[PDB]
Amino acid sequence: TLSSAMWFSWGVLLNSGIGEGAPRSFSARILGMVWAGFAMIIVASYTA
Amino acid sequence: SFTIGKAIWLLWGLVFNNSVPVQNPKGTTSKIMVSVWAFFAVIF
Repeated sequence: TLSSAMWFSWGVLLNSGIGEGAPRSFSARILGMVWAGFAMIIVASYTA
Repeated sequence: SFTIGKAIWLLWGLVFNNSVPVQNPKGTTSKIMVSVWAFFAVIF
């Protein structure tokens, strides 16, 4: 599932919809959650 | 099942704060291209 885990970052940073694969293990989900966080806190700041 | 009209719908929705469900492509090259288009839309 390496390809899906590679697509996930690009599909969560570029606001796209390409690729439908989500983390399954709980121990790796929480990290991915804050990943989404980082997304906003960069792009919005850029616009500002 | 990917026509030449069901792609303008996806790209228009994507350029316009993607909210409506559409049908994504399947080829890798099309994936990278729609990703580039997403970058364009966010910058614009």
